[PDB]
Amino acid sequence: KRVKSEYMRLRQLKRFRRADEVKSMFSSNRQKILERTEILNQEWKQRRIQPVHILTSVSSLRGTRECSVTSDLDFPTQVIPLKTLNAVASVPIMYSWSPLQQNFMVHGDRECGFINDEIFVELVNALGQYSDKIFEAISSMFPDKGTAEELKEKYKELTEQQLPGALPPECTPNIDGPNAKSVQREQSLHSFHTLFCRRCFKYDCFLHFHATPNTYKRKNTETALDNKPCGPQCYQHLEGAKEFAAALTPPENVEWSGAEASMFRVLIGTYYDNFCAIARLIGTKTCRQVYEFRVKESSIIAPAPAEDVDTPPRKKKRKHRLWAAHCRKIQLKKDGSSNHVYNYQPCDHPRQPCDSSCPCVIAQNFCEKFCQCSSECQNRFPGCRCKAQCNTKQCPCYLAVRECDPDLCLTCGAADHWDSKNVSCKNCSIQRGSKKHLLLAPSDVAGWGIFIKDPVQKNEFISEYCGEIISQDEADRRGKVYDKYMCSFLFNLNNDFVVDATRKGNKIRFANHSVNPNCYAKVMMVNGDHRIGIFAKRAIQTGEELFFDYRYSQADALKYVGIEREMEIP
Amino acid sequence: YSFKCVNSLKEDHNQPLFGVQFNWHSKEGDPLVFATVGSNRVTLYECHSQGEIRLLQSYVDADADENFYTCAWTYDSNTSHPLLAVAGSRGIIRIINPITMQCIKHYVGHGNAINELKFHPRDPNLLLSVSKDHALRLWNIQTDTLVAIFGGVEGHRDEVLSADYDLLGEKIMSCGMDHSLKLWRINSKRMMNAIKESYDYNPNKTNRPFISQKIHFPDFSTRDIHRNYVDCVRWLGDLILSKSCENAIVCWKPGKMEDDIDKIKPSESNVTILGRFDYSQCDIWYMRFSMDFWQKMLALGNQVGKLYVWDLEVEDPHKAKCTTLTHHKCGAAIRQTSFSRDSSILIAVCDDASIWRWDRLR
Amino acid sequence: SEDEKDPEWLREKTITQIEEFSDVNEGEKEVMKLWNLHVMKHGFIADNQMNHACMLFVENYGQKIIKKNLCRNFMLHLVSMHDFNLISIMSIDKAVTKLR
Amino acid sequence: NKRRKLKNKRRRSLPRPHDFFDAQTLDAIRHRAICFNLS
Ligand SMILES: Nc1ncnc2c1ncn2[C@@H]1O[C@H](CSCC[C@H](N)C(=O)O)[C@@H](O)[C@H]1O
Repeated sequence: KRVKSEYMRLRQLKRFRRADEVKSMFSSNRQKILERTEILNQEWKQRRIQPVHILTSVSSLRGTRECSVTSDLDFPTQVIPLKTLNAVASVPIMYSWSPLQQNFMVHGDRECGFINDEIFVELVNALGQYSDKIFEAISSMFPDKGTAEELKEKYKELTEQQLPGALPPECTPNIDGPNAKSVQREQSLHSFHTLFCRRCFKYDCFLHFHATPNTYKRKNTETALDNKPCGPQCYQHLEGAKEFAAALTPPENVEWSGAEASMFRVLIGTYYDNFCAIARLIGTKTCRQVYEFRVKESSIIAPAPAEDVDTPPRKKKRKHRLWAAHCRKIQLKKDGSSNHVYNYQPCDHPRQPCDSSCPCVIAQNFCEKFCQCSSECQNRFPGCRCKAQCNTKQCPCYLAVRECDPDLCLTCGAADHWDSKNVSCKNCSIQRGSKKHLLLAPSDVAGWGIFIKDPVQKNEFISEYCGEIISQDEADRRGKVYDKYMCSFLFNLNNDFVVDATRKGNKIRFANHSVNPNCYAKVMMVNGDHRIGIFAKRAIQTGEELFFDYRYSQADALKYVGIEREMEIP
Repeated sequence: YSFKCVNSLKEDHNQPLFGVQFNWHSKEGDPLVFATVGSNRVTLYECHSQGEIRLLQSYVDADADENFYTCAWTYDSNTSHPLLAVAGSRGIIRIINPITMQCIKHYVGHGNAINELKFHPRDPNLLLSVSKDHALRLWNIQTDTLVAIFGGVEGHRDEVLSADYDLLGEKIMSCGMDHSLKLWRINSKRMMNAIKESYDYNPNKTNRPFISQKIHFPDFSTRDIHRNYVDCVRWLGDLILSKSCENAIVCWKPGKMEDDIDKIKPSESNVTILGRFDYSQCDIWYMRFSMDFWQKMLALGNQVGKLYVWDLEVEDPHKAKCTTLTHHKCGAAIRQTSFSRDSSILIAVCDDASIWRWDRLR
Repeated sequence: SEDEKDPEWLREKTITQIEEFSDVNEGEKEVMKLWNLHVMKHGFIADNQMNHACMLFVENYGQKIIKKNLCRNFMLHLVSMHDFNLISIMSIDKAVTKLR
Repeated sequence: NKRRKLKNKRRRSLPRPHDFFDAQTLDAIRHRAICFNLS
């Protein structure tokens, strides 16, 4: 039992030193208890306190009830009359939540999890204290097999001695930081490109891409290239320097820092020729020794591609009725089902055409401008040119589930005055979020409800139904949890997702249910994002209560929203 | 340890009994008054010698048919009159002045119910009412204006029922059925600005109502302490007590044992467990213990009606030399306990409308 | 209204989530903090707005860029958009003028 | 609306709108009434 005792005493070494320690801050807290308790006691001494007074009879209320607190012991039972407390009104029940104007995607057993590595270090002490009997004594207590041949393996795991840690392992400080390395053009943008998300053009978007960086080919000859002696010392001001620059389409003693050389590697990738603008950006060097070091860099590194294309199609031959054929195809094969609504996904076709293999095509949905399908893809939307307002049955975009994009319905001013609030269009509001003002009040039907502040007409935009993104299967689980207390905050956004407003959302989540509502729900497509809005089923005046059909099953409707609040006139 | 039952009274309503309160907000020589909340009745008593207890003025909520849950002694500096706030299942706060015999401060706004009441140790005009909707709201009763609210978007995803002030009122621990341990620092530069502004408000000053604040980011959180519901945590100075239904009481400090409580960042997740004052026969929650005024003596009741008693001296969970006091006549359910402003008088309350006073045998 | 472009708590949560990232140096980390907090402050949605946001963001915080001395990281952060076609060359020139 | 019937056309079952009266005033009125009948 000596090996267990050695193992126990090795474990005991930190055990009793803990006991020695705990006694210390036991004492240190105790004195802090004594200091503070006395201090507050002193102030309690300062605060004069009125002694209590006993109850007295009230003549006007002799009808009040009397209670006799029975004594469990021999003591007599004492009697003092009751008294009715003050009355206070009560408000409808409601659970906590947080405001939200967009959409957001989303024990107690064992100790410390892992077998303690310090005990391994305690086991290492068993390795150092070391013939065969020692090997198994080492191997018996700890789960390992610590024979001398295994001593080396444990020594091998000891030789790690350090961890790289949660940091960029490569020396990649911020360029503004003096320690920035001469990092190439690509590696620096890696952090930016990975974190950024263009679909909401924010870094680490909360509603979204990693497939490719901006690998698309772009024109490079759009520069004016008026190479003139404008940089005192430049590619110009010297015919030899200028002629050498043109043919390539020694730097002075002013050296280049690694950070300077690093973003020098970036600036060439932007212009490939604009030493002056590079010099304008790089105040550390004049245009000379920028062009010269560009010569030095271009001599060392491979020359840039600098390629431009124009594509065979130029104009016409793209009558939109041809697009009408394509969606007619899409409607006849798959979209005739009208039930499999898929969230948009950016299809990628680096060299493939927008064939039937297109993810958007198989998803029965148009390719968005975010897709890698080129500017000639036939699955993209054509442009929403409704002259008066992109807002009616003649508006294909209104006929579509897609809100007329700001860059498309140029005739309804969707792009015009994005800062301004009033536009000719009506089917552009959700982008601008021209929500109406609402009021919160206890609904007549059940608990809290929503009331509108101002009169509105039929089919007028109202506030969005914000929430959080959650998958269907978990919506079952949360919904499974929801039915145990008759809650409902899950909305079937599409065939693939359900939105929840239980924890995050805006005020509209408290809207009640009615079978004959003044408002109705309508899914919509916005910038590749599925959203649901509400519109007035009829014209509405000031102070109305709002309703819409939750559209569950008939049996489900009786289960939750059975209240109808209607008298029969006939 | 030096204690015995000397008195026991039972209320005639036979309703389950709830939070006890002894008026530690008194003066030297004042009558020793304590209060207790029943289902809808509220009763006050004063301990007396020989084992006698004189029933004091008692009221009943004959209008709100709800079970009162929590209460806290109150004091007014202006009139020097003590009071005592109450709360229950309907989530409404009433504060009765015994001098006024009545409550004239009405405060509503919590969602479902109130399960905790405690005042600021220094300012008697600040109160935390932990609620059923996971909400942590603060009221400036002196100005009747609301103060910052805690929880919200990143608060407890389950009902909180237990919270505590520290001795100086700088950090507030919070724990609920989610077994989460979230605390917030009062001393946060923003808050006392609002607290000062909470005392600086006029409804007639402007149409704009007072702007209470919102918090969602505790200075620390964890759940590893208990695998069952937690209902009893207290500020043992810089150390934190914690009790669950699993028949154990554990004390612990954030991070490592050398880590300052006030230096701990919100990103911290480490724990230092140094408490083993375990118990038994009390596998159900909604039981609350009591503390002496000087933080030197811990007494906890039992469902089977016994007592679990320990001191806060150098006696430590290294051995946990318990004192299991027991009265045979009380065995139904010890709902709560309450010390006096000393260590001489202990009042144990059973669920079946019966109380059991234990006096120190020193 | 009780409602606006962007709630306060959301600003706090996103800033905290930024610090979680380890591969990002603090020079960059501050860059999107200011730039992002600029975004849902105004909620731009168009490419034209994207450019207009550029001189707008530099106009408001160009001095703060000097104060943080995180300019060089900010030019690179600009170049990405020019790679993403949301930025033109003369737009980059505008930032240089605003900075200096 | 010409066919507007009586005011009863509201609802079938809705939450109670909460009574304005109170209990402790009710007892005081009763005892005031009781002592009123005593004379
Ligand atoms: N017409 C209706 N009658 C009864 N319950 C309804 C209802 N419409 C909605 N509900 C209930 O309300 C929940 C939606 S959240 C809205 C709650 C309700 N307006 C209140 O403040 O009390 C659903 O879980 C549903 O069960």
